[PDB]
Amino acid sequence: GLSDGEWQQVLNVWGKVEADIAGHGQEVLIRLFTGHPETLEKFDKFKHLKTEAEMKASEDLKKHGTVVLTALGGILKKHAAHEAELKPLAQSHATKHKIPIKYLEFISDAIIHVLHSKHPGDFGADAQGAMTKALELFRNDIAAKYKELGFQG
Amino acid sequence: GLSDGEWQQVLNVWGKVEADIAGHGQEVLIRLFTGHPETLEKFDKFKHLKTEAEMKASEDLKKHGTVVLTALGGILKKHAAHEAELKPLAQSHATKHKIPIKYLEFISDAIIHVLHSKHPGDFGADAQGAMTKALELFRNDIAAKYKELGFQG
Ligand code: HEM
Ligand code: HEM
Ligand SMILES: [O]
Ligand SMILES: [O]
Repeated sequence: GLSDGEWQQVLNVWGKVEADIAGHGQEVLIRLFTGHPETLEKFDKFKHLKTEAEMKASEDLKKHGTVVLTALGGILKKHAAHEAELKPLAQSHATKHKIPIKYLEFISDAIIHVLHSKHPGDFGADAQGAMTKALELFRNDIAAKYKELGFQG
Repeated sequence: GLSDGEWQQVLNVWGKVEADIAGHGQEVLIRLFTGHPETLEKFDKFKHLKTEAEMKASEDLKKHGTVVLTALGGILKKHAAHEAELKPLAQSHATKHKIPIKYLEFISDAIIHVLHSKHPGDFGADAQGAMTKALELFRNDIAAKYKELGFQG
């Protein structure tokens, strides 16, 4: 996993990408296609482009570069933002409070119980399934941070 | 994993939690402490509160319930946001484009090289280490979605 400082380094450099996303995207795809030609064969749209000149001249390759780095920038930002809320909670619950994963399972079950009790008409079996899975992913995320911090949960 | 509709169900029910967060937080901790009395022993401020009545009268237990459901709500929303961008990418790249994880490693190499080439002043050894780890976590997240979809590589 990344520290807070490491995430800030990632977001700082992504700021530079966004100032010329089209140029960054083009250079990334040309570097990829030239180093690993089998990757170009996956693009039915582009595999006819032989020369670096033809790749640089392609409107669509340049537009696709922008699509790729736009999507990746959004994933990295949303990852960083989830980390910024998960990390402090995992830190206190591992090091200060020392809360076992089983206790996190108990409060997860309590939350599902209370939502079923307060919203019986709305919180049906499907919605309950959704919340059960989301709280399991939450517990797994905490457990992975516990491990990194060397707390046996 | 959760489907798109399942994530929306999680967000919808959290809106109902936030409409009476005091009541929800109280009832969650009461359900936890009454169902699993060993969990009360973790709370120096609360562990003397044995009955549901004593717990319901505690202004501090009610405030702590709100702190818990506020923290959890923020983490679920940030998780949903990351999933909303990761899921469609894993879906197309598994089912339509059929992109092996190794090819994601190749484009990750190209990204790091282009960032180092264009922005050496903002892409030192540490920052490069940070981006290498972030892109590996991205690949791992896609690989986990590939597995759910039963696509190997
Ligand atoms: C950082 C890594 C990557 C990102 C963020 C990314 C993102 C995207 C996005 C947003 C699209 C358009 C929407 C979609 O179909 O899902 C796309 C299309 C596509 N990607 Fe990727 N991609 C990545 C890596 C790769 C790699 C390594 C390959 C192949 C070697 C690949 C092959 C394709 C293909 C063939 C399409 C369809 C393009 C078209 O015909 O217009 N992707 N990608
Ligand atoms: C959804 C699960 C949980 C969430 C979101 C959560 C969140 C929080 C937050 C935000 C705090 C205050 C800030 C902090 O110290 O990190 C806190 C404190 C605490 N939590 Fe949790 N918590 C959870 C589960 C648990 C469980 C299951 C236990 C024990 C069985 C526990 C025990 C504590 C304790 C002892 C404190 C310190 C209380 C004080 O002295 O004021 N937590 N929790
Ligand atoms: O792509
Ligand atoms: O908590």
